[PDB]
Order: sequence, then C-alpha cells, then structure tokens
Amino acid sequence: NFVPPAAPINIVFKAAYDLRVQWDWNRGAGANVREFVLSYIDSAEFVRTGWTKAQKINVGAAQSATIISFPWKVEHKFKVSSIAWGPDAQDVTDSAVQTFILNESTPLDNSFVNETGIEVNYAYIKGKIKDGSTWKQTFLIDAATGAINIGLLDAEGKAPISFDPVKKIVNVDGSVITKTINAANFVMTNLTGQDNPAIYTQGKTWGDTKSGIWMGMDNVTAKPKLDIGNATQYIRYDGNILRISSEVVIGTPNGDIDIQTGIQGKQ
Amino acid sequence: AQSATIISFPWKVEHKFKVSSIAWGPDAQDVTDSAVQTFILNESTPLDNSFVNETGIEVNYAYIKGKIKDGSTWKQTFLIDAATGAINIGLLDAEGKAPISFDPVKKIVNVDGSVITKTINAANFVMTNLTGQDNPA
Amino acid sequence: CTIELKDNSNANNPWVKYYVGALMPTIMFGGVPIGSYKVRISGQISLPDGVTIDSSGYYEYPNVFEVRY
Repeated sequence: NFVPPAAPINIVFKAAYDLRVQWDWNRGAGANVREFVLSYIDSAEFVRTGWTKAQKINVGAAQSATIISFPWKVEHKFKVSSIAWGPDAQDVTDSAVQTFILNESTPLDNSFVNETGIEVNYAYIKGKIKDGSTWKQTFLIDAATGAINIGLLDAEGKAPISFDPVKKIVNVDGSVITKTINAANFVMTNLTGQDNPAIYTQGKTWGDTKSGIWMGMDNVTAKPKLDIGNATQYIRYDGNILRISSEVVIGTPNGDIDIQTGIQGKQ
Repeated sequence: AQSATIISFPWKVEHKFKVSSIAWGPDAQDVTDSAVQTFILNESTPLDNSFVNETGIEVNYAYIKGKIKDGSTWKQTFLIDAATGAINIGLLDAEGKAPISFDPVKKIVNVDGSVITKTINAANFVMTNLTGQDNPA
Repeated sequence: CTIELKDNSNANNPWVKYYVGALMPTIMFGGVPIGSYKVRISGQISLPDGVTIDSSGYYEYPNVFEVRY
C-alpha cells in the first residue's frame, strides 16, 4: 500500500511581461516530494487537446516558479504535480487545473523582482535572496576551483551541499537517493558525535520483529551487531554471543567421498 | 555529450582535432582516442548556421535555465534557481522529470540512475525499496 | 550489576544508569555525552523469591575523568 504524494494545496499569481507562480505544499502520512513540475498550455490548445505538446517548466522541488514574457491577454491553464520515489503507477499526483489570463486589471506586483538577486562575475557565479536590507548567498560557483555550494547558508555558515574537485570529493549533508551505486569501498563512518554507522534495509532495527538485515557498530554497547531474518527464523549475532534460530547444515553429503572409487554395502 | 562547441575559432589557421573516450577501468586502457583529423577555416569551407538555433541559455535574476529547441519549441534541460539554489539537470521525459536534482531545503540529492565513486563514507547505508518491485540488496 | 554516572562539572546532577548486565572483569559501554563524569557501581543479586532483590551500597571511584572524545 503506497500512498502517492499530495498535490499542492493552492496556487497564487504575481505579475510584472514576467509572471511568477508559486504553490504551497503541505503533506502528512504521505509520500515525500522530490520534484515539482508545472505545465502551462493555451486554453484554446487545451480545448483542442489535453495537456499534449504543452510546454513544461521543471524545478528542483521549489515552491515558486517564474515565467518570463508571458503572452498578453491570452487565456492559459496550469497544473502543478508533485513527484515522489514510488512506482510509476502512483509516482506523481497532479493538482487541480487553474486557468489564468494576463489582464490590465491584474495588479502589478514587482516586489518579487527585487526580492531575489543573481550576478555573473569573472570570479564566480552567485545567487542571492534579498532579506530585509541584506542579501544571503544561495549558490556559488568559483572560477579558481570548481566548487559549487548549493543552498541557503546556515547561521554558522555551513552550506547544505558542497563540492571540491581539489580534493576530488563530493560533500552532501543529508541524504542521497539513487537507483543504484557502484563503488570500491563502502566505508561507513561515525560522522556525528553519537551516530551509529550501519547498513540495513529501511525501517529495520537489530533485535526487532521486522524482516530486514542489520549490520553495523552499536556505539551504545560499543560492540558490532548483526541480524538476518524475520522474527522467528534469524541469524542474530552480538559481540558477546551468537544465536542462530534457523536449522543449520554444515558440509554436503559425500563431501569426502573417494572420487576414483565409490562406496557400497552388502550382506 | 556527443557534440562540442569552439567559440571564435581562428580563421585561416589550420588545426588538428582528436576526440578522447574515457571509461572506468585499468589506467592502461582508461582512455581511447579518435582518429586524428585536421581542419581549416576558409572561404572554401561552407558555413552552416543551423546549430545556432537549437541551443539556448537563459540568464535572469530569477534563475538560470538552459533550453533546447525541439519541434520549434524550447525544452528545458536544466534550471538553476537563483532563490534557494534549487538545481535540476537533464531532459524532461513524459511527465516532467529531471534525472538529477538537488534540494538544499530538504538536504536531499535525488538521482534517477547510478552514482560511481571510488569510496563512499556514509553513516547510514539504508537499503531501501524505491520502485517497490525490485528486492534491494 | 548496574552502573550509574553523573556529570561532576555541575555542582549537582542526578545519577543516571548507563550499563545493566553481568559483572565482568572488564565492562565496555558507550553512547554517553561529553561532560566529565563521576561513576558509582552497585550490584544487585536476586533472592530466591523473584520479587525481592538485594542491592549493594554504591561504590564510587574517587577519581573523576572526562569521557575520551
């Protein structure tokens, strides 16, 4: 039973030519969102066909979207679809279609134009957000080093995602989701002061009724731990003692049989 | 990418070009090179302006977006949001999906493929089931 | 035996149990904060009756040490 992600609750509009669309997203006990897509088509084209050959704009799970040079006095329709990591059948949920047309009666809100900021410099490429009287760095791209910090800076200055070709390292704080990973050394690390490095199936804990695998270092008791199997049939190992619930077989029949000659019995 | 661009190539000057092929593997055969082919820019060389139309780079205070013309329409391939630095890469297939993206707000980097690294230092090698039909291992 | 701990840097802190198990020549445990601690050790032995358990007067190491960080 996979619960698809919940579509954005509401849509608002801001205009300047340029048109901005931002959608609020709230979710509970549902699939987490990983990407947001907006599709915009002309209303007449929508009547002719349903969202087919409709230009789409994709964002990295950012609520606000910007359309530059929107058609003037032309009807349009939009939908915002949340994207999750589930199966294709319920991977994506789309919001309710909302029509919209640029009109002389629509108030012009140019505040969003000033509230952001980007700059192209020989030294780097940098994006900023206007916060009161100051500007906060969003992402940086240095010229001397191919370092790309992504995300609003922490109060202590810790960037969420960091890169370093100099050390040939890709540094990401948080989580990484990939279909597969190929490597030569899965060296688990106790990155935090009190972390517990381990490899396991999601939502599995040692000495638990779940049916997963758990392997890692238990910093609480400072001993390695292991568990493979369900609640009843399992291979559970603690540094002090090992327990194997399931039936165990050692060797194979005729393991030490003479190859040149067989065996037999007679009376 | 299968193509490359050289901006402001010198005119009336000969040049020689080789195309490498780098792959994961032993250092001895880590790379493979294309056949050497020289070129010259001259009136005898026909000019093809077709390639200018397809590519497109959009830079704005709001964001930086790269776009490609397909069927006489811009198609977004990667976007760099100026606000919050939301980044997604790759062409959109069927419903808009970017194979690679980074979410600083949720501190999650999403990849729709494989990641290759000599070493990985992670404190939780959680073995999830994403598609739901593939048993993870 | 059960082993308790208390951060001695502050004037008064509540003793906290961190290890419960069989008494051994050497005891290993982790998952403790960084502050300097005082350690008391007590042993509990079960009387033939399941309910009643005989404990010990808490013995405390005179030395006080910081957790090896």
